[PDB]
Amino acid sequence: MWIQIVRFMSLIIDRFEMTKEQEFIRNLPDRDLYVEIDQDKITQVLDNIISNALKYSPEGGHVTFSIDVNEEEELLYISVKDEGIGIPKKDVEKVFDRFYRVDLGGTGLGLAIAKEMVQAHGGDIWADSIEGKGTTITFTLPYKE
Ligand SMILES: Nc1ncnc2c1ncn2[C@@H]1O[C@H](COP(=O)(O)OP(=O)(O)OP(=O)(O)O)[C@@H](O)[C@H]1O
Ligand SMILES: [Mg+2]
Ligand SMILES: [Mg+2]
Repeated sequence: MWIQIVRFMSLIIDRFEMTKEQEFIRNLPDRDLYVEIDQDKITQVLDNIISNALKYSPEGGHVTFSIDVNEEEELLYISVKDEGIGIPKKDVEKVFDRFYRVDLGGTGLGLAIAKEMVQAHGGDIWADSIEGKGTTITFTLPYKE
């Protein structure tokens, strides 16, 4: 089954934008884009990435969501950017590994789950980060329309 990913994400962000206190910025197209992934799996992917962005963010920092369309590859690129503590250069591609944490204390599965779910549905995921400036997590999903 297919879901309209723009609507879907807006509602996810809305439930985060409306609870407690933190800013949320959007680069989301007025386009009818569909992905074939169960609601609950894509929810876990996004919840896990958003949870990290907020957990590791300071001040009234911005979390920015983007969806960009690669028509040639038939892929959407979905990204979550924060202005948080960032990730050490040597660790940036360890962060998706099961139980891996940058520093007894914590689980370290959020991003492993996100990777497994994205990959199972034909996408890929990566982290771009500068220690002390912030992190972008980006994943792809096949789409139609
Ligand atoms: N947005 C981010 N900014 C800075 N560091 C991050 C960010 N996202 C993840 N990390 C680092 O990557 C590690 C792995 O993240 P992941 O979500 O898998 O585990 P966790 O948040 O530590 O635990 P869990 O999500 O299972 O409760 C984190 O422990 C943290 O060091
Ligand atoms: Mg986490
Ligand atoms: Mg693959």
